[PDB]
Amino acid sequence: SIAQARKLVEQLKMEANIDRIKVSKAAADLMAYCEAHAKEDPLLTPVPASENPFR
Amino acid sequence: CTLSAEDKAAVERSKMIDRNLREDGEKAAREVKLLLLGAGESGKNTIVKQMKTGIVETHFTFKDLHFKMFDVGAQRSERKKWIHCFEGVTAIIFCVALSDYDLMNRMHASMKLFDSICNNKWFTDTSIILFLNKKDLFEEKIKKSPLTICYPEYAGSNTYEEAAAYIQCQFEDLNKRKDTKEIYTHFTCSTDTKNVQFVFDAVTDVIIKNNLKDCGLF
Amino acid sequence: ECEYTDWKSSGALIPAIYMLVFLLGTTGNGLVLWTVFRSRSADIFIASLAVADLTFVVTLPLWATYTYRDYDWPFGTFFCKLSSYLIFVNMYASVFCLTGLSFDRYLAIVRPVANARLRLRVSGAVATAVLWVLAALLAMPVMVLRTTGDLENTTKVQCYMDYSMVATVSSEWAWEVGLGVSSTTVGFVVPFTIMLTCYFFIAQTIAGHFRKERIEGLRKRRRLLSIIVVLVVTFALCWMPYHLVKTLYMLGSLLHWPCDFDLFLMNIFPYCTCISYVNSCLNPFLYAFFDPRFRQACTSMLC
Amino acid sequence: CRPRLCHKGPMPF
Amino acid sequence: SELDQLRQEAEQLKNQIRDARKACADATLSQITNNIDPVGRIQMRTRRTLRGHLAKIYAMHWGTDSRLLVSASQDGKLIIWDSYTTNKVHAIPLRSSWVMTCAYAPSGNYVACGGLDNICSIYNLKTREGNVRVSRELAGHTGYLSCCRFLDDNQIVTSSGDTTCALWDIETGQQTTTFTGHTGDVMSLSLAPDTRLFVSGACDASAKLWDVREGMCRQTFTGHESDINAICFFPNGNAFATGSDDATCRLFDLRADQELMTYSHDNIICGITSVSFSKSGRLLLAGYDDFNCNVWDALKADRAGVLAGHDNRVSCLGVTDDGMAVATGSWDSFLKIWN
Amino acid sequence: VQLVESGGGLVQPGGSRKLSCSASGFAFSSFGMHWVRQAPEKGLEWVAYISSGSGTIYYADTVKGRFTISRDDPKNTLFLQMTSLRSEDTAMYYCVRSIYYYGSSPFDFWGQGTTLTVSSDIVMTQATSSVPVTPGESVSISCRSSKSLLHSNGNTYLYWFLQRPGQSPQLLIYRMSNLASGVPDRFSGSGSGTAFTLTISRLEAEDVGVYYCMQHLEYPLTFGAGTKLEL
Repeated sequence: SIAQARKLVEQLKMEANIDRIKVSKAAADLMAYCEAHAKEDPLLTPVPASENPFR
Repeated sequence: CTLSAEDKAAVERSKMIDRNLREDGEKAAREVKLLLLGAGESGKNTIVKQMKTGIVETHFTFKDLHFKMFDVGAQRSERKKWIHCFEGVTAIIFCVALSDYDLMNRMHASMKLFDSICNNKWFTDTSIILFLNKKDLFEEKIKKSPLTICYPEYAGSNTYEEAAAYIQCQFEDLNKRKDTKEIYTHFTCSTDTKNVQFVFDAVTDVIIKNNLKDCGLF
Repeated sequence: ECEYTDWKSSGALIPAIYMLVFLLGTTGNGLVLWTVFRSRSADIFIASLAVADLTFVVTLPLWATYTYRDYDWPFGTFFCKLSSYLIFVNMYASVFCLTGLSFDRYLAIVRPVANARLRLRVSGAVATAVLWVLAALLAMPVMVLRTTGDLENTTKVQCYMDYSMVATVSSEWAWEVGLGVSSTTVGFVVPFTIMLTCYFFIAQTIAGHFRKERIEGLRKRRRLLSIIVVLVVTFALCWMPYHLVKTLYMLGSLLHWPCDFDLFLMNIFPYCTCISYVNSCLNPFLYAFFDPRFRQACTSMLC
Repeated sequence: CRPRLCHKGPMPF
Repeated sequence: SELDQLRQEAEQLKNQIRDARKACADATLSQITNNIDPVGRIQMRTRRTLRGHLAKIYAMHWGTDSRLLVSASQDGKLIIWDSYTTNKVHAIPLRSSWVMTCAYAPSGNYVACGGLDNICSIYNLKTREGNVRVSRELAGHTGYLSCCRFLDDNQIVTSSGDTTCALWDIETGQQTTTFTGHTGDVMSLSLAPDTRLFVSGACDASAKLWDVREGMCRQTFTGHESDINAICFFPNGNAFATGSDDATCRLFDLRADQELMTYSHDNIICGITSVSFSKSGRLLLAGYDDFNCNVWDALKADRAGVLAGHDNRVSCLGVTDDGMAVATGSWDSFLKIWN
Repeated sequence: VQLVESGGGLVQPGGSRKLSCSASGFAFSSFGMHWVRQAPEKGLEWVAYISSGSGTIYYADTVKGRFTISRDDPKNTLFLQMTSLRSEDTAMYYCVRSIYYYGSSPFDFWGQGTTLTVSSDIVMTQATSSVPVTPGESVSISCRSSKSLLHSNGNTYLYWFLQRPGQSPQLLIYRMSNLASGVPDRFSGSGSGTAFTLTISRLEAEDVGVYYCMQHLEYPLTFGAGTKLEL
């Protein structure tokens, strides 16, 4: 009991001391990554039949 | 036509693989698959001995029919996560110890596992072969202990026949699909060499009835 | 001798019954096909049987018109040959698919472990290919002999088997009776015997394995034995009048019926044929929609 | 025709 | 005695982690991406149907060439397919037939599979004898294998119904690291694109981020109401998506340590079996128990499209590494390639 | 992996002979098998092919109707039954195993050989026959094809083999650019579709032999005349 409970509190002390950025910055990064790669995405931008191996 | 030489050879290899896959499928479809379930300390091992660390498979042949039996005890994981793997076994063999009525009570826990398995969504059309084990010990203890220790609403003769028939009825009552799956019940001992015959007869019945359905005869 | 006349009401009833069985057969077996193809074993036998019965009845308006015009066929020789060929091919294929169901059910039900290999080798698509080629061959005499002609005693065109393609006038009766008796044997006596045998053994098994003590087994017992009897009785009732009247009438050319019997046979024959067309209207409900799963498929799709 | 029922119906024999 | 302050400290620590997380939620993702633009309608065709399995397909994995894929079925077969031609390259008979997962090695030389036998078997695809053979049998899990992924030719990570994950040395057959901390069965793993992290989703409605070299659990993500069946990293490795029995997909950020989006619809009630992202991360694909795969706008939480065409449960998904195609494997025993 | 040929020897013209190839150390029934022959001072000539599973058989035009290739899979044995033997059948006969699937390496193991002494084809041109070399230096061997070996599927079906003075041929490169398993990185292949090059980076003493280009686009398989490297 003591072992598992101390194991929990120490894992929480390690999980609580991390650097967190705001959701707006993370959302902006996901938005920027999806914009930088939109043209290389063939399920988003269906390619011509000439460039499609699954004709 | 428009393939290269190596392309045609690859197509030929693929079609030989297809042949082998069809032959193995035809060989697998002629086999009987049994899921073997049971409670804690119920007589599964003796049943396995008669029939003969994840899943344990047992193979045996009896009267021109091939059997595969899967003991899934020791699989200490949430059943709801893998129990759908066995949707399609021919039948479920459920072992119960008859001496457990006077030892939650082992009999009530066995009834709850049986009720959980029988009415599971993955086993709506799956017949059950219920093996009532340790009937010797049951007839010894039933003379020294009434069945009321686990069925207080029971009233009847403290003889082996009466109490065992009552308990078989108590188990068959837990089936809530009585017009979809059957329950086959056999009382066994550690010495009964007719258990594989009972399994074979029940499985022949299951096959005949699956084929009645699948021939449209329903 | 005696005069051979039609009951007046026949030229008015027979076209009505032909168009009626055309409607019922076409809609029933079109529903069956729309379900099978636009959604288990027997599905290949049900599909073949539905195609056979639908094409059996689908060309009947031409013979309804041929009858309502007092046997004057305004459709050419090609359509005598084609209609008559399809009506005969699909007679055979109906009966052969029913026998195939009986046999596949025998192999699946009676001793299922022992006849598994055999059910693979000789049932499924093998049986359907064989019955379709055998039905297509056995019905060629009508593709080669059925012609339009005009008995100038009428000024009317009528499909008829001439037999002077193959025989002299003094040997035409041998051809008529040989082809008739061959058709009767191959089309009724052998397939009926097989269906009867297979269903006897399936019925022994069903009566032995569904114990009448538990009530659900009792219900299924009655339900399965009932339908088995009804399948057999329907085949006999629908197909035996036609074959028996045909046989008696042709045997009356070798014998001498009192010609009252002959007029009765000659006149009751169209209705025996119209009865045989009712099997093609009843088969969807005896075979395909007897299965509640298939019914609910069809209805949930419709509804 | 030889039979009377060769015509009069779809079934030739 | 000390147990009391121990639970006090755990409870205050959970409160404090939540307070830190609330501090960072300054604007929801739905507000930032509201004016970016819609993906319109995503419409995909079946290009290939892969036929040959005879039971429920449980798992599938693309090779890194984006042409070969390995499929695991409970007929006791692994089939390696050439997806361009539909040819079968290899059919591999499994010693145990209750396979639940399969993996293609990134070099193409190896394949792994496991399941109810509690073993991860490694299969050498490029022998001098011309046949596929077992090269290892990684034993040591005490529950079923639910997922496995190669890091190298010699390393692999496995998740198990015994609530653990493990790193293996394939050559010596030993567990190099064990990853304990989940309290339910672990159902799924996703490796980071740099493979220095991985994320697991257990039958405790939580997901965890693990350090592969250190063996410690860095972050715990909650929010699902039911068992997490599937998990997938976002293409850049700073986020990942989960799929649960509660009929929901959720997007989690690593550096904000929060849930950023929920993907749900009132007319979707069934659980999710698999998830994966398109090459840019714009689309999230999800397989369902209702036989469909829905396509989500990952930035706006819209249903952008459906992939319909399976007759049983869609059990497994995969987008190629070049993003050209999606494969769907199903309980109806077919694989389909979409585009 | 081992392939042992037997059944050779001195024969009279018009007679018959059966060559046998005993396989051991590999899944014999998964591989298609070839017979290739080499006349006393000439290059490699393809003779016959039997498929894995015996469903496909090809013969060269010069042996068709006289030679019959056959396979015994339970016994791991390949046969070549030759009839109406002519003096132009004097060759050492090789047994070559060959497996075909996506990414496979066909023509990768050759047997030791058996000697038989009798008392619209694609032309592969290796314009050079002989090349003088010094170890540690680079060298390029060229081959050109009568017809383009690039297929619409994107593969260029050109193979490079090396035959050291006393041994059976060895596969170096398959499909024009892929290095065979066990071959050092000093070997590279490149080419166009009708013109091809095998480049050796730094020669070593074990790199002296005859190099043959083979096309695998259409049957009958045709070889180059071979380029010989002299140190």
